[PDB]
Amino acid sequence: HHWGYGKHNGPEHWHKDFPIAKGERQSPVDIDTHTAKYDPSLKPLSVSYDQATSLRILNNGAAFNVEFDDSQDKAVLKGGPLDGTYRLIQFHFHWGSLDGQGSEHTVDKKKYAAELHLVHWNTKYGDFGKAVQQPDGLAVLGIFLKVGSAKPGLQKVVDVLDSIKTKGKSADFTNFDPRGLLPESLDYWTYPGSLTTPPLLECVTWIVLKEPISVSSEQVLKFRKLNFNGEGEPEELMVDNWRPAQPLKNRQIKASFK
Ligand SMILES: [Hg+2]
Ligand SMILES: [Zn+2]
Repeated sequence: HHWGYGKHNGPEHWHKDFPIAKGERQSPVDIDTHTAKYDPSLKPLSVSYDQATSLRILNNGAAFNVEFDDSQDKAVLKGGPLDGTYRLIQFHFHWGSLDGQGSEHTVDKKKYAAELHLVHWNTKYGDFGKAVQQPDGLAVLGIFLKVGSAKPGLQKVVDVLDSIKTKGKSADFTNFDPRGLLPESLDYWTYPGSLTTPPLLECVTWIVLKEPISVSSEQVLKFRKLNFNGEGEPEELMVDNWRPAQPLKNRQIKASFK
């Protein structure tokens, strides 16, 4: 009886196995744009993904992850509210059963159809495992998805989902360029938070982009065909794999723009 997104093992139940769920810096949160503080000292984000090397795509029962080779500084994030270099290890999405919900973070209570999370770890800690033991060990770049025009750069991902329909399945996924998933502007909001799935560790510096990317109804529909279940068990569609907004507590959201 492990964690999930169902009525008996959903987000409201996570605190029993992961007490940190009721912690001081949990994510996601609602971004109140009028209370966010413009910080002139925040430097522009530096995204260097030209040398990225994707390796595999897999269904882990909660979402699907596209993993990258992080043995060298091939795809890194620098600048912004960050000190040092952060290496990209994987990206995944959270989505809903309908176009009106799916994102984890909200903007003035508005929910988007999905949210993309590019996960990076601080290279000064040597590896991901060590990074998750530090308060500044991870940096997650969050991008909202709205339904409208199709995103060409996302198609290669949607076309392989059929091969990893059930939990545990994985497939080679090389030469995928994540630059095709980025919006025009890099304006962002940032705040200290946590991973949005167990273990819910509080080691994340969140960088949420203000500009969402558009994807087509057909593309998001393919996400909804995945299964939470594995093997040959009762089919349970992988939808609404998002966590509700958490208390901001003693935290301030900063904006790179005004
Ligand atoms: Hg941590
Ligand atoms: Zn996530």
